[PDB]
Amino acid sequence: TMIQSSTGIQISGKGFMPISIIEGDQHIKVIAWLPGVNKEDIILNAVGDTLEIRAKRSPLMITESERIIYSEIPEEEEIYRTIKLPATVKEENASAKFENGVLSVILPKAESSIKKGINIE
Amino acid sequence: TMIQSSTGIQISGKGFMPISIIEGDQHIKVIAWLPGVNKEDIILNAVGDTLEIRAKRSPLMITESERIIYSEIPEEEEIYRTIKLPATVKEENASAKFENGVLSVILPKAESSIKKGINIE
Amino acid sequence: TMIQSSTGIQISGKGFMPISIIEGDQHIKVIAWLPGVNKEDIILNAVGDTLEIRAKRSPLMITESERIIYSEIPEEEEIYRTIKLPATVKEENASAKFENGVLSVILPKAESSIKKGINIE
Amino acid sequence: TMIQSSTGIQISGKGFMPISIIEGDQHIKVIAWLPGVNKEDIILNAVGDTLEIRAKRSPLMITESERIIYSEIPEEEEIYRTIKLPATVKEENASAKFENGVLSVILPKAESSIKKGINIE
Amino acid sequence: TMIQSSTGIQISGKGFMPISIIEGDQHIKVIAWLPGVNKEDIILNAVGDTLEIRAKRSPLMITESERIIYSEIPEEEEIYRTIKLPATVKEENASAKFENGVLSVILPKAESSIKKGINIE
Amino acid sequence: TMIQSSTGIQISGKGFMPISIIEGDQHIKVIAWLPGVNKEDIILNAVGDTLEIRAKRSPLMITESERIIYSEIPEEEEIYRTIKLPATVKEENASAKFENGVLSVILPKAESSIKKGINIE
Amino acid sequence: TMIQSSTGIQISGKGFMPISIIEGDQHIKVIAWLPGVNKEDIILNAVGDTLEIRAKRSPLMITESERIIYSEIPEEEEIYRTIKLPATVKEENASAKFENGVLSVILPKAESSIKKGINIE
Amino acid sequence: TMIQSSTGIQISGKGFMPISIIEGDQHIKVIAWLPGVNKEDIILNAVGDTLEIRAKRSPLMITESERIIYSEIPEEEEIYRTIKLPATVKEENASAKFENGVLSVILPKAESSIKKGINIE
Amino acid sequence: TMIQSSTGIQISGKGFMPISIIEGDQHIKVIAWLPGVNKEDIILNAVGDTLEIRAKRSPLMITESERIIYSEIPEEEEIYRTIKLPATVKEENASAKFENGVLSVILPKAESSIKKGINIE
Amino acid sequence: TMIQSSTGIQISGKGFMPISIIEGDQHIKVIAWLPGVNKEDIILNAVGDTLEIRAKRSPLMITESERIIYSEIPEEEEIYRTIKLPATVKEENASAKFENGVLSVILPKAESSIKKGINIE
Amino acid sequence: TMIQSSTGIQISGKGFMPISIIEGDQHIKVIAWLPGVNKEDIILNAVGDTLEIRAKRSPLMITESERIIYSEIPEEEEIYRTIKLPATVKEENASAKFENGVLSVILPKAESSIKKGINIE
Amino acid sequence: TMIQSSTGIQISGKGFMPISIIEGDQHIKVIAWLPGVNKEDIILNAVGDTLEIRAKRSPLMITESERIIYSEIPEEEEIYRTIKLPATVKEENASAKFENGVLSVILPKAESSIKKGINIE
Amino acid sequence: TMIQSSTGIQISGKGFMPISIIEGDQHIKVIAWLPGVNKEDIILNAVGDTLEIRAKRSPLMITESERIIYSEIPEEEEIYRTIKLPATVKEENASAKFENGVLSVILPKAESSIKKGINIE
Amino acid sequence: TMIQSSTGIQISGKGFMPISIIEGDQHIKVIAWLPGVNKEDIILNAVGDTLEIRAKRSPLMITESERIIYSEIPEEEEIYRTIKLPATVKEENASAKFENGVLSVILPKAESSIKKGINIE
Amino acid sequence: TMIQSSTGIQISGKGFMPISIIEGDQHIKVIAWLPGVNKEDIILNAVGDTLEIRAKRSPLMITESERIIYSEIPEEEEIYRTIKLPATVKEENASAKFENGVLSVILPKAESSIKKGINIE
Amino acid sequence: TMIQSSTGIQISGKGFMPISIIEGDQHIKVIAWLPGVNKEDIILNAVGDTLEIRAKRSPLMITESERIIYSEIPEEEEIYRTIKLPATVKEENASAKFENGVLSVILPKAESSIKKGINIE
Repeated sequence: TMIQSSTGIQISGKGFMPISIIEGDQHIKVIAWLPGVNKEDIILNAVGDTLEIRAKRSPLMITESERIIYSEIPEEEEIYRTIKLPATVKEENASAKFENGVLSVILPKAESSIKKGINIE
Repeated sequence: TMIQSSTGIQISGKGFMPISIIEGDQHIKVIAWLPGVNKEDIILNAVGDTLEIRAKRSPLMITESERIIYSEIPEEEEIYRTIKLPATVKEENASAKFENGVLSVILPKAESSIKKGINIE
Repeated sequence: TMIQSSTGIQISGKGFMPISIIEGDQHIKVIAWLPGVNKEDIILNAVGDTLEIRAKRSPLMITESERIIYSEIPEEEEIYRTIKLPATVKEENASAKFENGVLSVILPKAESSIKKGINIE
Repeated sequence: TMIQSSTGIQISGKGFMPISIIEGDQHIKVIAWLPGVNKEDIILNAVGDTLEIRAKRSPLMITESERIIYSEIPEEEEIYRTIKLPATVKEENASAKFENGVLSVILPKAESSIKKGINIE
Repeated sequence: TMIQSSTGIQISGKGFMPISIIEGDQHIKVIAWLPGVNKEDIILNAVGDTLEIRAKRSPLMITESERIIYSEIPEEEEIYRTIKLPATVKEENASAKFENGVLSVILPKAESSIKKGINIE
Repeated sequence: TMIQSSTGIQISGKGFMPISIIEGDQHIKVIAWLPGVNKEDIILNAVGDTLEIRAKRSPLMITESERIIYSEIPEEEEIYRTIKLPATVKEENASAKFENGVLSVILPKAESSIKKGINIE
Repeated sequence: TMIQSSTGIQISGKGFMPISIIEGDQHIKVIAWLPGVNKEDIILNAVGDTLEIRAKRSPLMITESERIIYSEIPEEEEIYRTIKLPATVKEENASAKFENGVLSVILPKAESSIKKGINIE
Repeated sequence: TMIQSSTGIQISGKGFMPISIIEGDQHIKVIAWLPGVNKEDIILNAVGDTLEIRAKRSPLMITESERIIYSEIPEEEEIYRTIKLPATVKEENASAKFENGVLSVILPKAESSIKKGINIE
Repeated sequence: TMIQSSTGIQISGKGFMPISIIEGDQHIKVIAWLPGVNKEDIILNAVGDTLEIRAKRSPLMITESERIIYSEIPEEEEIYRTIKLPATVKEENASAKFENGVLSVILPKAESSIKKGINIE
Repeated sequence: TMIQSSTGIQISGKGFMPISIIEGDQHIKVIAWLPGVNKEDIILNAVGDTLEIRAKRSPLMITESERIIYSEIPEEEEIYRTIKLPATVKEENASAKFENGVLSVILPKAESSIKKGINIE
Repeated sequence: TMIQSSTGIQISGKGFMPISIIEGDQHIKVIAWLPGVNKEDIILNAVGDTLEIRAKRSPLMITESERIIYSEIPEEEEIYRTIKLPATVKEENASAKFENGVLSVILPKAESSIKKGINIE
Repeated sequence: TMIQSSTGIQISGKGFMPISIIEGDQHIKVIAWLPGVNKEDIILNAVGDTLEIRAKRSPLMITESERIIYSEIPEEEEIYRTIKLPATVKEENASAKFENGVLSVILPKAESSIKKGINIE
Repeated sequence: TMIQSSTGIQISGKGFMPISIIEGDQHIKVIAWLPGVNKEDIILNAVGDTLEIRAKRSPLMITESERIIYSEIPEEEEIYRTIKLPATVKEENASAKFENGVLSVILPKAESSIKKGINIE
Repeated sequence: TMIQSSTGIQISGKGFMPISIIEGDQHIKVIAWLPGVNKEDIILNAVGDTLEIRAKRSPLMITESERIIYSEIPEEEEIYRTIKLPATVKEENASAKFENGVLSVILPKAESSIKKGINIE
Repeated sequence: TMIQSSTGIQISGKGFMPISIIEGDQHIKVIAWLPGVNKEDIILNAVGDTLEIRAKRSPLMITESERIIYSEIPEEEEIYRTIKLPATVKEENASAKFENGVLSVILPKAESSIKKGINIE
Repeated sequence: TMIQSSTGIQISGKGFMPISIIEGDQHIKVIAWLPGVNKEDIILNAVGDTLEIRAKRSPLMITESERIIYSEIPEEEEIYRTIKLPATVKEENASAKFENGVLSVILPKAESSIKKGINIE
């Protein structure tokens, strides 16, 4: 569930969705694992320093003669994550790809969040 | 890891791969979650009543300016599962599909494993 | 009491007042349970991203021949909750209803907190 | 739930309903907290020395864009309480009021349950 | 407090009041310890098989120069006990005495509760 | 029993006797709870800074048809308390009252124990 | 002692007295173990649905040269049991026998407690 | 059961049989509680310094309409006790009585076990 | 020390200084206990929503013949507290008083932090 | 509270008042922390070897719009301490000062309590 | 009590009586502590390898004005000890002395219990 | 040992010596158990409110052929007790008796310790 | 690692790097321990109120004949810390020195974070 | 430290100082262990029944090349003990010796504390 | 501190100093982490098979307006380590370097500690 | 006792003797606390790297009228310590002083244990 976790950055929501966050100097990359979710069932929103991923996977349909004798796959349908990013992003230049059940989001940092170098004497 | 689990049927192997087993009257359906795995990197073998799934997902490559500040995604590359099925299957008529990181295997039962009905008086 | 609770959003105060928070795309709805509280005894304030609900319920008055032989109802009079919302709201367009001891607050989001959609390629 | 509680008087039933019992010399007052319940959805019955309160509150309906990010309010719909009173009441003269989610029941005692004073010499 | 205690006979109420119950063949004697309570501050009621004793003792008044440096005496004012007797009593013939802070109540049994002897052969 | 208790002042003895000690500027008041004790059965002695209270209450006599089915009242007969007071008293001017099982003793302080005020500049 | 025990039927009292209760269709049989008790020292009373057994056994008398070097036999003298029966009995038709230290009581049920059969279709 | 107990004297056997042992100067008295045992069902044996008591009580017979709804009475049938006495007895002069389910055995001491007095100077 | 405490508002620092925070509609009052601290030894700073109180009390000086045989007074010299307030304050209109070792700070709220009322229909 | 503490010298009373005791060769100094207490509300008494400090601090008054959102300051009003000193003092030469909420009492020793030096050979 | 203790030799009885046993080559000496026991109240018997000491000390009598404020002395009246000796004694040649509450018994060993020396080669 | 014990009165010392203290209206009686102690080996001293009893009992001497196979008797030689009495005694009128190892001391109270009666109105 | 620590200021990152933060009136000083890190391998960035220190120390290289028989030095290569400062800094005027493996960063506060003094009346 | 210890006699103070107390018939001897303390640094005072020992030992001085690699010696400098003696002493006739770090004090008893002998009849 | 640790080689001392030991065939390399220590404040000594490193780092000096709000850096000044090496070294050919707070010592082994190879057949 | 303790240096022996060890560059100083020990009763030996201190203090002699009512001083007579020093000493140049029960030993280091400095480049 990951109902609440904070290491300077916040992740909340319900359901199974592993998430990796990659911080470059000029942008932030977010990788989300969404297996079994169609591309048209993903709502991707962002403003400021927060990003919302919403998805719905169809449940495992079976015939009446068929029955599930073993299952490790979670049965929840509606899953979502709200991520408070460490930097303010420019959401109008963001892009996303979805291949093999993996969502990759590129978020460019705002100019107020790009750090400037300090020279050491 | 799921190193060992037995409910009359055995699953062994290393890595993250949730698996659902669906038993019909004439066939067995196996659903495996493989997000981020290419279709050409999956080795699928079966004989008798055992089925082997082998897969390798590429690790998350990063540039030198980029760094992973948060990650829930497992980092193992080579994953596999060996499943001892409850029935003997005909592997020459088996089929498989791969959509959105989900592998679906249809295994037709052998004629020696199809159960016959008993009438109640 | 709910003296302190944080799931990315903060709730503080004293006394019994269950609260549900519903987040839409354009607004935030807050539902508060205030049974036995008159409509004129509720102070409702909001600015920025924080909302304060103050209420006072009259104590259970009894005649001198009467006595309380059993009571599960809490006896505190002054109750309040301070809620730090996840989004900045427009408090000049907020509305509230009070029916059957249930307070329902509609808070429209500010334009800096309405998230914009990202297209997936 | 208050599945069972006995202090000479019994309370059973399912769901959240705080109850205070006030005993006078000639009557018994029962106060029940029913927030969010309409007046027409309350069934109130009494005979002998037992009183039954039944209620159903409507579930919190949401639009498809809306979602519940926080909730302390219990989600059960059908709630009821059965109260065994300490005295036999006259149910044909009982009255009830419902204001701000609070139900107040006045139960007049039967003449066989009104206690008579003993003079001290 | 003795809020609830049952050994076939029930005692409930609030405050400090030791009670002895003496059962004869034709009557029931109840002894209550009420030190510091005036005779006019005792309400004694009975019907059927239940007896109610209500009392209020005045608090220990002190001058402003005086202070309580040690106290084992309880500070509650209103005390009461409700006793469910093992037999139905005739409350119209009951009597009570109060000497040296001790209340003694004589309750004659009803004819339906006086037990009849069984002869052994 | 209160076998031993010390808060700068000592109480010893056997049996049930709650005691409150009240210290004024010029005197010490001692309140003892003795319900069921006759006035003629109390021996009250004092010298220096110690006071002795001795009492005997008669046991609860019953007829042979009567029996005690419940009793919270203690059954000890001889009770006493020895109290080491915080100040030296004048025992020749002491007085005592006994009403409703409550003994009130007024002990005037000796002139060597009356404290003198210190002025603050 | 069996001070309190309830399985729909109550047993209270002091001392050693094992009791078996046998319920027929028309009567209730009570078996009590009273070894060492004379027949004339047993008081047996019943009314309604409660039965009282009272007994006194003589203490084990010894000469002054004699001494008790071992004893498992309880030393209490006055023993009694109060039994709340599951049915209302007719105490005017009750009978009792006492053989070998065993008391057997036959209590005929009242007509209001004799159950009637329900036919199954 | 008292399967084994030793305080210089031994008691073994199976079942419920309380036993008191009384030692005089010239004899030993043994009191055994055997309620519900007929006089003809008691086997009493003794030799040297050991005594054996054997008894069988009939089980509680019930009609087919009757059933046991409560029972504290033990259900074992064959009971016995073997007692190693502290002194050698003369078993040819022993006597026994059985009244009200109580067995009383008088065992005269042998001349080798009668202790002789020592004079103090 | 109160090294860290958070109820939506933060208190940090070292040493003994009890602090009460009072929130009005237009201002925030902070009460600090500083016994033994001179008025000239208090540094009081505030900006935004944080307030810093710094103080130094002189240590308890003793002559060489004198010694401290008992002491509950803490011995630390430099004490400070940093308080993150719930509202943005106007530090240019703040005032402070110091009487009897008690510091009282009045902080007027900024106009962006004064909450506006929501009308209920 | 410091209800009881003994290190050869006794401190009793109720409320928060840290106390340091300084023993010189000719006098005893007592330092008490009384923040928020007015100078006119302190009663200071001493005789023999005991000293009594009594104080009352006014409660923290608030306007109806104001509320206490955080408080570490204790809310008790009447505080006092009784101190049994290690030496007999001359109370007619005692003096006291009160600055910044700190009370300082100088108690000169009696001539019977001033220790005399022993020469070492 | 010393209810049971075995180091190859047995001591039983009730009450406080310390005993030392001294074994010589030809006799056994038994020392018993009997303070407060008269010389005429001691019954001393022996046969074979067992010795019985019986004593009764008078209880501590007090006048009605006197009371026992402290007591370590045991209050039991009848005391006795049965000692199973390691050797068979000749009770017809035994002697005893009683001085200062100490009983000293000389028991000559029988000829069947005097051990014979074994020569070592 | 009784190294330290305080119930308002103090007992210290080393060794086994049970002591009873009896307080009358005019005197104090002390009973000490000293078995095996000669009359000439007791040192008895008293002043003020403290009493010292010193005694030495001879050790249990044995021949070289003799040995102690069992011993409950304590082996310490020098025993003493110091008793701080509750009242000041007149040691010049004290008397003592020593019979059967029991020392009885009569200590008359000083006139400053004899308590005077207080009349109750 | 210091994975997460919050005292109003946040420290996150991986590896061994002790950090001290010193707050003046006009600036913030950050001291970081980086032993074994070259000056050219330190990336120092800051914006707003957050500061990032990145470093890589070369691993301890050994010849093939050499081996590490003991090591307390951590073996990680890439270390970093992200520090959320309590005040907004001016990163364009920041300076840094690196001496003896110690990094000292001087961060001037922004004018919006410099606190203003409050005068006490 | 020996902060508090009471065996009828009190020892208080700070630091390491073992003390033996020897009570004669006419005097009290006090032995104190003061190793490393000069004779001129000991303040010895006594009055009534209390004795004060004050001492200061110089700390272990080391050269800058020297360092302490092991130390069991306590490092406190100022040590003192206050002893409440069991008897009133005459401080004008007291003497003291100091050899090898051992202080021996001879305190002659006052005439009011010298006990008088009681004759036994 | 590493007060004592032994794995065939000993490390003792006080303070924070991580140490790695590298053993070659002909020499021993010791790496010590000393950040913030000047080169002139390091005393480096060796003889036989033991090496001593002594260092003093200056404490973190602050101006009076500055204060340390967070610190993980240890505050001890004098640090040292004594290392018992596994081999005897030649201290006259030893060398040391100090770069970036890291001390590297090269100790050539003595000829008695250089191991000789054993050929395997 | 300090039976065994090792921090690279060993201390063994029996009895109370605190010891401090001081290591210079050229010598070792040993400080031993021996209060109450005469100068002629100390045996001081050393060879190689081990030092032995042996001492005997005379026991505390008392007159027959005197007794020890309190004692913290240990009663052992023969005390010794064996110390394995960290360096080889020259025992022919050692010296020792004994003042106020403190033994101070100066042990010059051998030339094989004096460490030589290593220069840092």
